[PDB]
Formats: sequence, C-alpha cells, structure tokens
Amino acid sequence: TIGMFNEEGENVDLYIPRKCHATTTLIEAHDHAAVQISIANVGPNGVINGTTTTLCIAGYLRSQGESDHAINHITIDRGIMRIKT
Amino acid sequence: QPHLRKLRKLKRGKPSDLEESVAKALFELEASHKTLRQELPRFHVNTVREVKVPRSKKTVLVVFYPLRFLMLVRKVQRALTSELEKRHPGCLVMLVAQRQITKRPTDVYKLQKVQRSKTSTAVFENILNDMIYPSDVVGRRWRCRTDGSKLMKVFLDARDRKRIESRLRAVAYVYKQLTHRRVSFGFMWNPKLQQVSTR
Amino acid sequence: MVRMHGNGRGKASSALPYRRTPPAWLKIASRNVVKMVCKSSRKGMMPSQIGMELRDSMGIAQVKNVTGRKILRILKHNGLAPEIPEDLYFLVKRATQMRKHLERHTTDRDTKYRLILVESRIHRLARYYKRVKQLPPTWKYES
Amino acid sequence: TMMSVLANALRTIASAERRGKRQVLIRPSSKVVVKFLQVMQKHGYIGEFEIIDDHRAGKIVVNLNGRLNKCGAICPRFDCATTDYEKWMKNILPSRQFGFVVLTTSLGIMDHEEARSRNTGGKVLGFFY
Amino acid sequence: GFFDADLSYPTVRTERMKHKRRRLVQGPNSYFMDVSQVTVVYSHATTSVECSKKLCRPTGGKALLVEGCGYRRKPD
RNA sequence: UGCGACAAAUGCUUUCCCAUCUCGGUGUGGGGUUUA
RNA sequence: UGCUGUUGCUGUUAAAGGGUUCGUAGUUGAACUGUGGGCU
Ligand SMILES: [Mg+2]
Ligand SMILES: [Mg+2]
Ligand SMILES: [Mg+2]
Ligand SMILES: [Mg+2]
Ligand SMILES: [Mg+2]
Repeated sequence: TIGMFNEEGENVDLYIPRKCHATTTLIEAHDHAAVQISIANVGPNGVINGTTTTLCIAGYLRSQGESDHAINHITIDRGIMRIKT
Repeated sequence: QPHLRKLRKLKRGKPSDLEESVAKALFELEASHKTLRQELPRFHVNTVREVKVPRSKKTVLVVFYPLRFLMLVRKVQRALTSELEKRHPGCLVMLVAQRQITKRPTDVYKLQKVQRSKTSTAVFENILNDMIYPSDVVGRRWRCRTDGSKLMKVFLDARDRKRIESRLRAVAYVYKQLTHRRVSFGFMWNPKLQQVSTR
Repeated sequence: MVRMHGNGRGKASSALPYRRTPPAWLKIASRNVVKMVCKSSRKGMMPSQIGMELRDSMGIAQVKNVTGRKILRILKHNGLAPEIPEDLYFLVKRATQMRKHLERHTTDRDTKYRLILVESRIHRLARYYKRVKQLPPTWKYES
Repeated sequence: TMMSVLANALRTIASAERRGKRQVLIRPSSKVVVKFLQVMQKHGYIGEFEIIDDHRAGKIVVNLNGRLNKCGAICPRFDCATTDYEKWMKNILPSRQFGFVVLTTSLGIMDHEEARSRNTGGKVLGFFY
Repeated sequence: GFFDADLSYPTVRTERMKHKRRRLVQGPNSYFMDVSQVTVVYSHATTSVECSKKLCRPTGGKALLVEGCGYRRKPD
C-alpha cells in the first residue's frame, strides 16, 4: 500500500523510511541522532505484562531542544500520562 | 368589524383562521395594555404563517408586518411577544419584517447602483436579528470542513442564556425555512476576550 | 503625522466595538441628539469637537449608532457644513502661523524645512478634494 | 505597503510548514484566499480551517497536517491558454506525477488538471505541492 | 504546561495581556461612569466636565475624579 | 375639480411650540417573561 | 555564456546604492454586494 508501484502491480521501492510521529518528516539513513524509545505496559496488579509501546523522534527535533516537549504531548494522546490533578 | 382594521386592506375580505385570531388579540390589547395602547393604533400586520418544527411539541407562529413599522415594533417587542403567547398556548411567536431582495447583477455598472440594504447578505442578517431581538450577536465564525461544507455559528451573550435557551431550536429551524441557510448557536461569557462557555 | 513626511511609525488610535447597539441606560431620543449636534455647530464648534462633547459629558459613544448618520452628514442636511473641509482648514492655519514667524526669524532653517512639508501636504489634499468636488475648481492656496 | 493579499497569505503558510507548526493565523482575509484554500483542502494538503468575522477584513486559522511542502503565488498573473499547460508544469512543478497549478477562469477557480478537462484557459494564480 | 494552545480559542490568561488592537477581535478599553444632580462621565475624558464645579481633571491617560462625589461604573 | 381601489425602505391616531388651566403562558417545588 | 539575466545575473569587503529630503509624467495599489433548496 505504501510506496511506488508500477503498472504491472509490483512494488518497485527499495525500502520505506520511518515517518516521525511528531514532525511527520522522513528519517533519513544518515541521521544518527534519531532515537527509538520503548515504554512498558503495566498490568492492573502493578507489574509489567511483557509488552511495550515504541516511539520515534527525528534528529533535528532533538537539536532544537524540543524533543522533551514532543514526548509529553505524545504520551498524553496515548493515555500513558495524565494531566491536571 | 373593528378588529379587521389590524390587517392589510387586501386581506380584510376573507381572512384566514389564523389571521383574525391574531387580529382580535391585537385589537383587544390596543385598549387594555398600558404601554401598548399608544403604539398599536398605527400598527397592522401583513400575514401570519404556521410552522411545525420536527421533533418538538411547541409550534411556531410567524407574523409578517411592513418595514415601515420597524422602529414601532422594536420599541414594544418584548411586551407584544409575551402577550401574544398567553392567548395562544403551546405556540411560539416571532415578529419578522417583510423585506425584498434585488438579485446580484452581472454587469459592473449595474452593481455600483444596488441599494446595499437590499442585498441578500444584509437582509438575512436583519431577519436573524428579528428572531432574537432582546439579545444581540457578539461574534460570528465560519467552519470549513475537509469534505467541502461550510457551517456558520453565531455567538450570543451568556448573560441572557436563561431567557433564550429554550427557543434556539425553533429559531434555527425557522431561519432555514425563510432563507434556506444553516445556522448554529453558542454562548460567550466575556465576549471581549472571546471566551466561550460550556454549560 | 506618522508615515507621510517623516520616519514616525506610531500606532496610537481608537478601536471601535463589534457590538453596534446603544446601551439600555441611554434614554435620549434620536431627534434630541440631532438637535444638540446642530446647536453646537452654531456655537462655532467643528465636527471633531462636537463628537467629543457628547462623548465626554452626555454618554453618547457614537452618534451614528444612535441616529444612523454621521455628524458631518447631519450638518450638511441642515446647511451648517464648513466652507472648506476641516482638515484642510487646520493645515492652512498652521502654515499661516509658520510664515508669520519666519518673516522675523529669517535664519530658522528647521522651521523653513517644516514649512515645505506642510505645503506639500496641502497641495496633495486640495487635489483630492477637487476630484471629489468638495472644493471649487480654481481654488488655490496663497502663501 | 501591502500590494497583494494572496501573496502575503501563501508566504505565511509556507513559512509555518517549513518550521513545523500545527496552526497558523492569516490576516487580512479575502474571498480569493478562501477559494485557494479550498482547492488545497480538496486534495488533502491542508486540514480544517476557520474564518473569524470582525466587521473588517477577517482572519483565518488553518490546521496543518504535515503533507505540504511548498505553496506560493505567481505575480504578475500571466495568461495561460489550453496549450500552455505543459509549459507551466515543466517550469514550476517538481514532477509530472504530483503537484498542481491553480488558475482563475471564467468557470471559477480550479487546479490545472480540472481546467484541462473542461477545456478552458485563464490566468495563473499560484501552485502547491 | 501540558495544555495545547488553540489559536482560535485562547486562554483568558493569555488574551488578557494583549494590546487592544492585537486581540483576536479588537475592541475598546474605556467605559462610562455616573457621578452624584447626576451626570455621566467618560473614563478617558479630555474636555472639562461641569456639574456646580468641575468633576474631573484631564490626564495623559484616564481622567482623574474629584474627591467628594460618589461614582459608579455603568454596565455594557 | 371631485371619486373608487391597492401599495409604500422607515410610525400624520406623528413631531413642534403657541399657549390655557397577582393571574396567565414557558422551561426544570422552585427559576425566568408580561401584567397586577 | 545564468559573461545582458522576461523565464534567469550581481551591488557589506571582489566592479557596482545616488549626501539627505520634496516632487510631476510613469509603474504599482486594501476589504465588501455571491454556500440555491426538496425528493426517492
Ligand atoms: Mg543557456
Ligand atoms: Mg556576474
Ligand atoms: Mg568595491
Ligand atoms: Mg547611503
Ligand atoms: Mg483589490
């Protein structure tokens, strides 16, 4: 579904780079500052259940110092983090 | 009969069942009410139309009157509106002035001579002001969704939410029956800083 | 004052409200408002000054929102408009006082420079008023 | 002074997209500007937007998804016949597979792909991709 | 923080600090007061207001009310 | 000159100074509207 | 030969912003009168 298809129906793309969740830009092969973070899911009893959720952050966002702010917004959207009191 | 004088001379012949009922009420009030007794003698209506709002119990009575009496009606609109409701239980009354619209010309030279108060933009705005008269508009926005539709929202002051809240469903439907345009309402506490109020 | 003829970039001005309906507590009929406007004109006030008297001491924020017409329109209907427009009148008065000062102080070169700017402003303004027929043709400014 | 309202608005949107903002405010508004936005909205390049009334030239707040690369105006508004479409596509578009040129025609405001199907010419307003 | 700022619905804290012509929709800053015969006085009056004596003094900003007469802000 | 009929985008049962002297309807037992 | 540049050049230091203003032809110039509706 993602990529370039010729009229013959085959996919003719070498690979599909990651698309950032915060900036919506493509993460290139020579970024070296882009990272992935895994946050564990904890069961009702209070221990981890063996599953995690993964986030990706483009390199330039970490250069401007806005990477921390982007993480806060994403976690709230996923319900990982609460707000107010 | 004297009460037929409250109608336009054309309709004095064979009035409809709604027309004379309003005429009797207007004639009776012109001699009884303290504040209406010096405005009513010069007043007469054009026609009365009945509208049934779907998914509702109350019905809406629309009264048309000539544009001459715009200032006359605005002076006593509050008392006149409430007085008519009592005589007609289970109904809502709105007073609307009858205005005409000149269609938008195609030629540039003709467009310069159009009387601006007869454009559809100006007329539809005044019709809305008639239906909510004791209240006024404090803001207006247009919402353009991705599907291509455009929805218009009108903000009223929150100070008079209690009075006019029950009537907004009727006003929205009647406004569509007269202009074929969609409207939606909201309330603003402190309209100066554009603060909307949720409940 | 700000942009034309100078480097000023000020922004000070008034901001009219979105709601154009007079308040409930204002109980003056439109006929009486028109009477007060015409009365102040015969006393000798200009349209700018008339609107400030009503604003300051009568509670009338905008004459148009009460009567439907602007102040200068009211004076024109009653035959009380000034012979020449108000802003052109004040610019001509300023240039006359500058010239009287300069005929004694002939070395005040800063004032001479300011006189050039004011007279250029007068000629631009006169050209506009002649095009819209608020001034007679062949009206001329005399130094 | 400000000579072109359309040119001012499009430059504001492109700048916000380059910096990665989520919303942008535009002033002054115009009926030509609104028509241009609806063309971009129809092809999915911008999200929902909203018009605020202030008894003057209004303001617009538009929501941006990350899909827009650049938009801009063409000044002066050159005339384009039906045979000139390939010339303009070749000059100001990244490729022949995506991107649009917006025109004003006697049939309304539309992108170059729709105008060709209707067999009409007009004047060039801008582009986006 | 943690609150997303919508451009079309600014918070009261943010909008309250803006210049009158930098708001989302511009508006006035002044108002009317009545004093006590009873007369109405503009908050930024610059001319002379008489009762029988002057009631306010002009100032670079808001007018200065004389001492010895009650005043009240009028609504709307 | 009189006459009949109908409109009116702005009230001639006008303006102007001349003078002379508790109930009902409504929404949820309470609220808000007109009136007393 | 994008070293004559409409498409499409350069002007802080390489060649190149007039000492500063006013100003007539000329070029350029803000918003607005406009969402048709109902049926299967
Ligand atoms: Mg070549
Ligand atoms: Mg070179
Ligand atoms: Mg050099
Ligand atoms: Mg220099
Ligand atoms: Mg224009």
